[PDB]
Amino acid sequence: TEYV
Amino acid sequence: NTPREVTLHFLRTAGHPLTRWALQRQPPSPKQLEEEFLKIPSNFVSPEDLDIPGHASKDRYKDILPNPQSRVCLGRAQSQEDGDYINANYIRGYDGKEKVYIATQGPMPNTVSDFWEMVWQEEVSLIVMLTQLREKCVHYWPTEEETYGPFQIRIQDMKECPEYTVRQLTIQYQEERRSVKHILFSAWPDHQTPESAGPLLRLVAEVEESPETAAHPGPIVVHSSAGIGRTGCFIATRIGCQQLKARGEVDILGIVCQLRLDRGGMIQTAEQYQFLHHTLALYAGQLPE
Repeated sequence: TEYV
Repeated sequence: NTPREVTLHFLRTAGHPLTRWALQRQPPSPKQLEEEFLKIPSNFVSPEDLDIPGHASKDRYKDILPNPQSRVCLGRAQSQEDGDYINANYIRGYDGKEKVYIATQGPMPNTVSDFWEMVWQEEVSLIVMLTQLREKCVHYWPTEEETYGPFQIRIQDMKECPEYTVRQLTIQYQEERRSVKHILFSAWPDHQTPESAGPLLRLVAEVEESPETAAHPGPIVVHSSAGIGRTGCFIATRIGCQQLKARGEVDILGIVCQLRLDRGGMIQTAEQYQFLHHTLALYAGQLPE
């Protein structure tokens, strides 16, 4: 998913 | 120079060695440290850079991938799985010494057997877990006893310090039993820093005081949910303390550069970079004499  | 070669040249050659006096008494300013941090290339790999069919399902974050040249390859101890993929990288330590750490993401339910396989195969005797208690990431260790693929794990001892929990585990595979020490450090929110550096230095002393318990020295596993920010900060702290103790100076920029060559994105924030300086200045003031 998004961590940045 | 490709963009890629400019990146590699920077990470191999950047440096800002600081005497311990300069670190403690005359440090670069906050604006200088931020400017210096923002100059450092991430060295992230793109999904296109990785040709490992099926790896996506074993990544917590599709943008955070292990650099191919330093990735940990699983052997064939799992009769259920056919690949060698785990989101983890070998990390150089003090003076460039190979495989001192493995940085990895927090295991997902489907990579727990992979994680323990890595622990087994790499003869890991110490795991450092950095988290904010807040849970979602799955508990990959048992409350008393669990089996994960071919591995049986048993809690031998568990003690509470104010900063962390130390678990002494046994891992079994066939007729063979090994000891693994597990430390869970719990007040470190992702993308941020702890409130103070005291507990963190205690964690570091705890790591340093840990006996080797494997047939052969193995990497220390360090993880946090993505395995780059807090993971990177912990390892940089440890190396930085080692430089200060052995040499009375430290090159923090060079440490972060060396970490990025081993795994993209290590230390994710300028605030985390600044706190690294603070923690090392604290370590310097705690040194005997």
